[PDB]
Amino acid sequence: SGFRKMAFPSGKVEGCMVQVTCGTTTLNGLWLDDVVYCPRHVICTSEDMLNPNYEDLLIRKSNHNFLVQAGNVQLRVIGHSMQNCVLKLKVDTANPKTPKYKFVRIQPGQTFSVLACYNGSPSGVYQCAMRPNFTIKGSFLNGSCGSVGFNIDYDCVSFCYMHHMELPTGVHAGTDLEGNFYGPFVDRQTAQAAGTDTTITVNVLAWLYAAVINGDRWFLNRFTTTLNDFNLVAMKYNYEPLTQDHVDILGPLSAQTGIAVLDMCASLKELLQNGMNGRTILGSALLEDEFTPFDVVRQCSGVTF
Amino acid sequence: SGFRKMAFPSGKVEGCMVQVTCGTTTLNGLWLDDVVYCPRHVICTSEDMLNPNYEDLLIRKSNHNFLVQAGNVQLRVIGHSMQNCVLKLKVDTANPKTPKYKFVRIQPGQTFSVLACYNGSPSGVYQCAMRPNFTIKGSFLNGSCGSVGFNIDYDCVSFCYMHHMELPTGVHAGTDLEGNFYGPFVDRQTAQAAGTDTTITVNVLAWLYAAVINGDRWFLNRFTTTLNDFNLVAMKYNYEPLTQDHVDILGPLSAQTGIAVLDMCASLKELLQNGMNGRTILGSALLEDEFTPFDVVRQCSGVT
Ligand SMILES: O=C(Nc1ccc(N(Cc2ccsc2)C(=O)Cn2nnc3ccccc32)cc1)C1CC1
Ligand SMILES: O=C(Nc1ccc(N(Cc2ccsc2)C(=O)Cn2nnc3ccccc32)cc1)C1CC1
Repeated sequence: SGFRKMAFPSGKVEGCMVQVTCGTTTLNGLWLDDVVYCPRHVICTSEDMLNPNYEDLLIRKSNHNFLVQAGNVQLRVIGHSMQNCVLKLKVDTANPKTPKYKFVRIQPGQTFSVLACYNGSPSGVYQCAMRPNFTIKGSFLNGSCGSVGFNIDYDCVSFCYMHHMELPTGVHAGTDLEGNFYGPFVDRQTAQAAGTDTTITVNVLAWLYAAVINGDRWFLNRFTTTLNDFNLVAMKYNYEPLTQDHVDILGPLSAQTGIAVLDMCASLKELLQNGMNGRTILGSALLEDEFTPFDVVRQCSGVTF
Repeated sequence: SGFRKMAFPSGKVEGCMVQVTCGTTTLNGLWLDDVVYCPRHVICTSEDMLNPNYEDLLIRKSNHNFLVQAGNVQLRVIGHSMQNCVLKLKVDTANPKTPKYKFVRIQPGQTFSVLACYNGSPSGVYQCAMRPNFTIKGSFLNGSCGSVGFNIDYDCVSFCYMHHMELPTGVHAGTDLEGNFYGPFVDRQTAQAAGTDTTITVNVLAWLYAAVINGDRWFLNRFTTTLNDFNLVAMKYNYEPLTQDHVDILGPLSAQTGIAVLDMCASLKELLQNGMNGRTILGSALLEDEFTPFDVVRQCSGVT
């Protein structure tokens, strides 16, 4: 038993991280087969970032301006191109450690593991949810750009995130592995507002079920509610509306615990209206929303990879 | 910026995880050079676990009773011995993915990453602290035994923990890699009291520094205190005493923020005496004690 924010084992992704230097800037790249993917702002100087013309900046670059190093072995770049906001450097050698992999664009509220990297070397791994406003609350210092987020399915690494930038508010934004930003953000150093961030309601309910499975039951009650009625109070507290799709997703945790989904909503309704009254749930004094229902099932069932 | 609970990359350790079976039981083993390390209760039946005689049980076993699988490469066992609560299976093949490594016995309050494994396959990785009463609050299901905890410095894996059991309270206990339990626990299915647990004061202070580095300043006050005054309050609130060694280890964080250690103690004393008033620090409504000063320095500096 026990419940912890758990990241996927990072070994498959560690062997794909390289260092990409383009004169002034060094960040991280992903080496899959004979292509290195990295944020295209590697080609910007400091002052370029205010209003970069990326097509013009790319045209002034030659392959020899791209120093790619895997370990203390330099990779010979034989071409460069640009897919949306991701640079793609063609290299002379395919990565022998290339795992089976997919590129995937995740949805708000889904989670993934971040392998935080500096100078191409992995530094640590942690779990992250894509917020409803398409930001993530990670831990990223200068030079962390190009770090990637991923999920693992047995043997297949599904890459879903590449880190590009920290907003002035200190939250983080990036792209899928096709270079498309999550959310409305752009890769230029301008002030950019993230929309209103809401709480991932379906993830809070999944975590409450995690709590019951692990022995925390005090918040359970004997009250009913409809989906519509729960949503009327959820919006007051800046919770995402709960849909029938979410109820269906939570089905298996309902069955394992014998607590109907709408009964668990009635328990959350009372937690939002009356607070915790100084009590904790799974060692936390706040309602946690960065566990998906699949996250809980996996951690309380022990799936391996 | 930002501040997260962060595990070490697990790749070097993934390459050492193997599956160990002995008749009934299957659990995880750690394969370094030509030795596989695993909990000795792999040789128990469930009837055995109430009061196992490990000496006698081991005598009934031969090398060929031990099934060791690395992927599905089958390792041949050519020797076995018991060291404290750990079995050492000598195998005919050195692990070619053996990293540079050390065996280390950590101190209460220190942190480490856990690679939770089942049937020898990695499932997930997360960061844990060794509580002052020598339990850990992990996530372990049946079959996770033999999962290991470790820190990584540059290229060297320091193994500090192997998981053996869940106590009736739902907390977890285990050994160093020489088979010595942390705390008073023994590997039998009996009710066993862990001590009174306490909050790791030096870790809370390091985490308050992390908050100031990340912009949280509301808890900084105009008071100060002394080491002795603070420690009087620490004891009333079941916090570990604060020593000069702890002050020294906080020195680098004090230098970066310009907040002297005893001024941060005065902030914490105020938080303990008046509570947090429903406010948050770094996304938490509780005082967080599972970051060491080194954890904070490393995450706020980018060590790889
Ligand atoms: O490129 C260069 N500098 C250079 C400067 C700023 C940036 N920016 C703004 C920006 C605007 C659109 S995208 C990126 C970042 O947010 C980089 N970032 N990301 N995570 C960070 C966490 C902490 C600190 C910085 C972090 C990107 C690049 C040349 C070396 C001079
Ligand atoms: O009985 C067998 N194995 C076997 C069973 C139980 C156990 N025990 C008690 C015990 C007391 C001193 S040592 C071991 C554990 O706590 C194992 N544990 N650890 N983490 C767990 C998290 C959730 C559930 C169980 C967990 C240890 C070994 C043979 C295979 C049939």
